[PDB]
This record gives sequence, structure tokens and C-alpha cells, in this order.
Amino acid sequence: MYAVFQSGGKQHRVSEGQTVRLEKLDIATGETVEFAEVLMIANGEEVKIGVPFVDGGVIKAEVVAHGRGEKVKIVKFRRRKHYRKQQGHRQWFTDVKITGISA
Amino acid sequence: AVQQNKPTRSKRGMRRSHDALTAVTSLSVDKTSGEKHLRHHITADGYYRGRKVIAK
Amino acid sequence: VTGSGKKPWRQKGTGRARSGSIKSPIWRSGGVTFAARPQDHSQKVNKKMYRGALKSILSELVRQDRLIVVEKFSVEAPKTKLLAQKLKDMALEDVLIITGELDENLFLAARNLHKVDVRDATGIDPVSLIAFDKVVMTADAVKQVEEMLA
Amino acid sequence: ARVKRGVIARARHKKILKQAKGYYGARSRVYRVAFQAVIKAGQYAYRDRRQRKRQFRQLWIARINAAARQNGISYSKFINGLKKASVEIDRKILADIAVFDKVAFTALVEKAKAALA
Amino acid sequence: MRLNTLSPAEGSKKAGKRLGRGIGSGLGKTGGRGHKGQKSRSGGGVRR
Amino acid sequence: METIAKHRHARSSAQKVRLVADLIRGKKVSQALDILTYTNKKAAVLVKKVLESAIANAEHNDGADIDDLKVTKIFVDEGPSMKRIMPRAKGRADRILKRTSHITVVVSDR
Amino acid sequence: MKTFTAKPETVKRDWYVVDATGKTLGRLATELARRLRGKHKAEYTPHVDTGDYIIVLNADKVAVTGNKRTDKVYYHHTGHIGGIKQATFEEMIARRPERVIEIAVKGMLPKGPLGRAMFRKLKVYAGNEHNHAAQQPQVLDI
RNA sequence: GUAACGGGGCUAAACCAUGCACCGAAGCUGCGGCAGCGACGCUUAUGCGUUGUUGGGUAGGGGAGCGUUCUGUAAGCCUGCGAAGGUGUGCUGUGAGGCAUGCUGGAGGUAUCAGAAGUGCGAAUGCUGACAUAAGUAACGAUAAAGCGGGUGAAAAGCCC
RNA sequence: CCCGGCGAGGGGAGUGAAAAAGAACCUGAAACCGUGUACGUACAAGCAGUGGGAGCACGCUUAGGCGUGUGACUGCGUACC
Repeated sequence: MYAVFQSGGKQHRVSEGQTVRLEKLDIATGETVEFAEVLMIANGEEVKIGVPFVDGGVIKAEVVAHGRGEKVKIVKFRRRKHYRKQQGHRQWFTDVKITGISA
Repeated sequence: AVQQNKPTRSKRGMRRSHDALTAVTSLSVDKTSGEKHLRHHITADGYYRGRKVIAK
Repeated sequence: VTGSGKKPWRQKGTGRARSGSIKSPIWRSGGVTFAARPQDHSQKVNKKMYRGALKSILSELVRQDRLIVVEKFSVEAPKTKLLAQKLKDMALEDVLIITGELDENLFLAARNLHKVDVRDATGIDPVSLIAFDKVVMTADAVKQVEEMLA
Repeated sequence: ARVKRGVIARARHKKILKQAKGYYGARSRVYRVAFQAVIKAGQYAYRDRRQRKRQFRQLWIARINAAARQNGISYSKFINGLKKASVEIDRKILADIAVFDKVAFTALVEKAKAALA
Repeated sequence: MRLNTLSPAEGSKKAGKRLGRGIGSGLGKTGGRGHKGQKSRSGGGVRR
Repeated sequence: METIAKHRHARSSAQKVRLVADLIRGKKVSQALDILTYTNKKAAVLVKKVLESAIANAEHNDGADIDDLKVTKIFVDEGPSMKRIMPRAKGRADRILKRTSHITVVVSDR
Repeated sequence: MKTFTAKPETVKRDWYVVDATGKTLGRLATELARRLRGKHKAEYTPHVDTGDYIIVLNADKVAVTGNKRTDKVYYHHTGHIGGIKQATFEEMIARRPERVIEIAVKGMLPKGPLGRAMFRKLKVYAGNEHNHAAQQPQVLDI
């Protein structure tokens, strides 16, 4: 069963048996991840609800990895003017694995 | 004339593709012997239509 | 560069180098733009900074228990095997030997020993004194260094 | 003190021509065109982080539109109703149910359509 | 040995510009001298 | 089993040989060996002698059989140039470069 | 991670026959161009032309409305001879009778190549003699 | 060569009067990371907690770090029990860079930290080398031309006869 | 010992620790030309890069929509000094 929850100001789709990634949590590997901020579970049909963060729903998860990705590069540049500068970043994350979601 | 820039090495190869050495489509043997040939010319033994040619 | 002032020249403004002289440094080889000059880097050395830095290292030689102060250290002769058999008995290795007396019979010694070396206490060398494992000293040198920092 | 000059640049080079692997002709093998190519790359690359999202965001509107016109309402009337209707955060990235399993999404379009005045 | 544990006095070390090295460096072209005129060029002409 | 024959100092510019090398890549020795017999060109006999040498050391020594031989590699690299001065307009004394090629044939049963 | 999105292997197309015989050139045209891109249906891809396979039932008799007819003269300069060149509005209906609708929906597709990839799904023929009888075409009202 | 909406198209899909909506930028905002630094708290030699405006930037100033050549601890200690050097890839840092590792290699190497400097090329229509390019392009040097038979020779239109 | 004119060049056999030390021999880049594999190029276009990506080889994908390499196709988009 697929469901939608909020990582923040962005909304994210996830299924059962799915390992999904989001920005890094405080919650550790030997702890429980759970989401009460679920916006629907899309059941057999579209649901007709007004008030979000569905009280009769949770997405239970766990942390499965805390890492950093690959190194992405940012170049800021303006020609003939002798302007060149560089920055890097690798960015932190958490992988969570979803066991929860009622039908 | 001259040229604009030094050209890429794929160009140099497309430019030669029709000027490449072309296949012979197999070879000849005599219709009446086991002597080898040179196609529709006469061998070292005079063989095409007998007689004699090329006594080197 | 000597032995020719020739101009390679053949004008400037014609699809090539300005070509001024055959000896200009950027002309491939034979002599470079900033090649080394004689360096002699020694200074004055400020007496009051010097002697008070030596008070700091000298104090540190008692706080680390490195000031041995062997009493009237000498050997009969400047032979490396007689001094080395003394130093082995006293259980010392790889030491800065301080003569108090600049006596030739210790001062001409230790050469055969790999990490062992002799100097006198008269104007004691401060870059040595901060190196080595221990300072051998005599009681005569210790009297004259407290008096050199006075 | 003769300093060699350039055994550091041999590694800076090899870092650029390695970053320029997959580039065409001289770009993967000549430092001069490699460096240019590298610099231009990271401008687009940082640019397209934001610009992909603004671009996809057009596709999101256009799949919600097609769902909506099948339910005989326009996309701008459908948002303007859902506002008037109580809560839902909603999202334009939500309607996979536009593209696939198109039997759904109707309940949400029909609420918004009803709630309009 | 206690040598090679020394350091300059608090704030004494500026290190100072090397100039003329790289173009992502800040320093590079002109030297900190700007474009043209007598003071961008090598040492000649006018007294102080 | 693999054999190299080289000829260094051979009387050819390398472009005229690279026309032929790219023709016979993956060709197997017998089909190329016919193609060169029914190319009259002097260049085509020049390569034949080194191609024939490649086959002959397979027919003896470390090879065993030469029908299943195929020309796995064929390449040419820059030999030592001899320099001559070309007469040309308004007494231009420009270089003409007299090329040789170091020509390599590799055969194997592999 | 990212949300999932549609892919080239999934495209359905299906066959539509569009009756135009009551209709008008540009309201036929701009609808026709929308279906021919696939913006009538959910694309969810910026680079796959989704769209229909489109049979036009006739469109050989399509009025433009107004006087734009007698000044649609299709200006081109293939490579010869003094003057701008042209073709009458009457040529487009008397000869290759599709062509009034064709180089009207043409101008609604993007730049060079993609607009060739979108296009190769439209056919009009000479008119009302169409040859997708066996496919059994889905009728469509405008 | 349409080419005076950007074009298609619209004789209403126009335009005008009123009015509503949507879309639409690193703007306004949320999530997660981070720099520097004011206030406040802990309360410092070193920081961390909360809160906060802030972080496009050349010329130019200033601060910080790296490596290359060299010294010094390094007269020590590791080495064919596989050193420097080359090279493909993974990791890692804001970047320069650093690290790990298979291949390669048959002798050499080393920080911390301070200090000296011939101290990083891609441009000077820069100097030199190896070596690419236009190219299978142009050339056949007064057309004092040549033949065909034989021969040295492995091979001859040009040699020797 | 094999090939070829008595040739040039290379291989085999045999040497050495090593010939990936074979006589211009020190380990050895990059330009340089060529082979072999994968996958690509005949509805097919512009700084060749960025974003999206069928397909296909390899990685037990730990199958959990991924890694690696290539990549039909296409939205967007003007090199450095």
C-alpha cells in the first residue's frame, strides 16, 4: 500500500517494503521512526477528507542508514571580469525503511 | 587555401572512407586445370587458353 | 652570461617573439630570471632576549631532570673507547657533553660514537642546548653559565 | 634552492582530465579545453538544481488539468475551490492518479468543484 | 627533545601576498597594481 | 599461440599503410592474404612479406596449424625520417621529409 | 530520492477518427495540435511526445472564416528566380487537398526535430475515402 | 523569405467597461546542512546552548591553509620482510588538496611544527623538444624524348649489355 | 632454429633476479597512431555541456527501483583569456 507523508515543506510518496531517503534525522538506527503527519493513505480510492495529518493512520519506519552522498560541485563565475570561485558539498541524509501502512 | 582550426580525428577518417582499398571478391582458378590463376590474364605457365606466355 | 651580446632580432611585429637579445632569461636555456644570490643570513642577536631565553631553557633542564652535572668529568686521554666504556657504565647514550674547562682530553674524544658530541660551556650554543636527550655538564660549567646570564 | 616547478600541476591536470572523462574529442585529453569545459559544467549543474523543479512544475499542472477536464472543471477553478473547502495542504506532485490508475483522484476534484460558489 | 615545538609571538605572522599565482586565487593578474599607467608596469620614471 | 613479425625501416609513409590496416582488422589470415594477392600495388606486396612472416613462424616453432590463424592485431608507428631540401618559388629552401615506417603484424590462433 | 514518473515504453497512443465536416479551420487546428502533442492527455514527461494517432475524416472543405483565406499565400524562396514566391489558397484545396489543415497544425509544433517526431502520427488523405477501416477508429466530437 | 502579436491560430480565441481567478523568479516560505559574528545564558585557556540580522562580488585591502626545493628533531628509526616514481578507481575536505587501494617498481624514505626560497603556465601573436594538423591533398626541376630483345639480380619503363 | 636477396626487422630455443633490463636496453606520463570489448551512429542538426531517460553488459542490486559504464531520444542552454 502506498501513502503520502511530509518530510517538511516537501511532500513524499512511499510504499510498503520501500527503503526511502530523506534529509538526516536525530533518531538513530536502534530507535523507531514513525509519521503521524500522513496526508492520506490512498486506500482503494481518493479520500474526501478536509483535516490533514489523518488521525486513523501512521507510517512506521526505522533508520537503516545514516550517511552522506556523492560530492556535488557549485561553480560561481563571471567572464572577462576575472571572477571564479568554487564550493563543494556532499550533503548528509538518513535512509528509512517502511514496514507500517494500513490498507 | 589554409584552415580554421586543427580538425578532429573522426573527420580525417570519414574523408578516407571511399578512398580505402577495396575487396577483390575471391579469386580465379582454371576451368580445365588445378593450376592457379591471375583473373582473366595469363599465368607464368601460359595458362588461360594454353599456348605459352611469360617465360621469365 | 658572457661571451656574446648578439641580437637575434630580425625585427619585432612580424608573427614571432620580440627576440631582443640572445641572453634574455626566457630564451629557452642558458640562465634564468631570478637565479640565486649569495645568502649569509646571520644577525646581531639581542643580548637581553638571548640570555633570558637561555634562563627559560636552563630552568627546563632542571625541571626535566636532564642536568646530570657529573663531578669534575674528564678522562685520562682523548680516546673514544675509554670515554665510551665510562659513558656505558654511567648508563648514558646519545648525550650533549658540556665541558666546563674546554680540556683537550674530553674535547678531542667521542668521534667513533654515532650520536655523541662535545662542546664547551663558554658562550653555550642555544640550538644544541634545545636538542639532544641529556646535558652531561660539569659543576664548573653550571657556575659559569649562571654567571653568563648575570 | 632550485625548486622543480610543476610536479603538483601534473596532479591538478589529471584531476581535470578525469572530471572531463565522457567529454568529446579534445575535451577529455587537453587541459586547456578540459578546464573551460569543467567550469561551464558546474554553472549549469548548479543552475539545473532549481530550474528542473520549476520545469517539472509545469508537467504537474498539466496532468492535474487533464484529470480535471475529464471531471469537466478547469485546474484554476479546482485550486480556487479547494482553498474555499476546509483545510488540505494538498500538493501538485500528488497525482500519479492522473497518469496511472486513473479510476481515482475524482473524490478530491468533486469536493473542490462542489465547494465553489 | 623539546625543539620543533616553537611558534611566532601572538598575531605577529601576516605571511603576506605571494602574487601572480592562479585565477581562482583572488590574487593573480596585474599584481595589486591595476590596469595600465606608469605604476602598473615595472620600476621606472618619477621620484616620490 | 601468438607471433610478432616486425619490419622497421620499411619504405613507406604511415597513412598509406593505415588505409590497409583498417581494412584487414578482424579479417583472418587467409582472406587478407588473397586480398593482397589480387591487389597489384607495390605496397600490398610490402605488407605481404611481413604478413607471410607472421604465418611462417606459426607453421613452425611455438605455433601449431595456420588455417585457424587470425590477424588479431595490425598497426604501424613512426620510423626515422631523413631530411632533404625541396626547391620552391622565390628560392624558398623548405624541408621535404622522407618517411619510413616501423610496421608490426601480430598473428594468433586465439 | 525522487517520486516516480512516466517512461517511453508505457505510451498507449490508440486510434482516433476526427469528424471535421461541421467545424472550422482554426478551432479544428488548435485542438488538433493539442492532441497531436499530447497536452490533451497527461504527459508527465517534458521530452516524450505522448499524443494520439490521428485520422481526419475529411477537412478538404474547411472554411477559415473571414477574408484571411485570400491572403494565406504561403510565402517561400526555395532557391530560384526574382520575386518573393507564393501559392494560392485555391492550390491548397484543388491539389494535395489535406494541405490547408497540414501547414496550419505544422506551425503549432516545437522548433525542428521534436516537431517532426510529434507530426509523423497525423494523417488526413484526399478526404472521405479513409483506409483505417480494420482498426475500428474511435470517433471524436469537437 | 511571411518576418510590425515572436509564430501558429483567432474576423472572436479580438478589442473595450466592470469583476474574479489561476499560473509565474535563489523574491515570500518550509525542511536538512553550514560560515562568520552582535545580544542573552552557561561562563572559556579551548567551547557549547538559545536567539539574531547575515552569506552575488571585480578592482583592491586583509586573514588562513596546501604542496614543490631545502634545513632542522633525522648521526635516530623503516626498507627487497617490495622505497621513490608511474597510473586507474574508490573514499574524504569548503577548496587547494589529502588518504586508501589493485596494477606497475627494484631502491630508497619520513611527518608534527618553525625557518630559508631559482616556489604551481595557459596565454607574453613567449623560447626549445617530442610529435599531431590541413592530406593521400600538391610535387615529377628547360619534355639533351625513347623502344623492345637479352643479363647481373630476388625484382626493371629508366640500370648493365 | 623460423621467415627474407647475400637484406632489414621481429619471434621461437636458450640466458638472467629482471628482457613488462635485449643492446637507442634505467621505472615511465601526455601528445602520438592502432587493436579488442561493451554499447552507439541510416525521420536523421548549432561551444557538444546541463537536466530528464527507453534500451543493454557487468555488480548474489542484500530486488527494494540502486551502483558502475554506455546511451536511442529530448526540455534548457551563446567557450576562456
